Amino acid sequence: TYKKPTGGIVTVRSEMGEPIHKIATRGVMLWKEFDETIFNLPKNKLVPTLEAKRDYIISRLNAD
Repeated sequence: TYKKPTGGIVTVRSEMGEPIHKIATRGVMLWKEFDETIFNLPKNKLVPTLEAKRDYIISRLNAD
């Protein structure tokens, strides 16, 4: 559950960085995708990454 949705459940980090066991829904799968590609990034890389992705982020948030 750290790598991929195993039997319909998957691990996503909390606000604080604590692992939580959530159903691998589109919403939670978005969450896990953002943990890998956004929330891990350092604060000197975060904001220039968001503005670069702005389109893709808004389409997923609105959709999923």
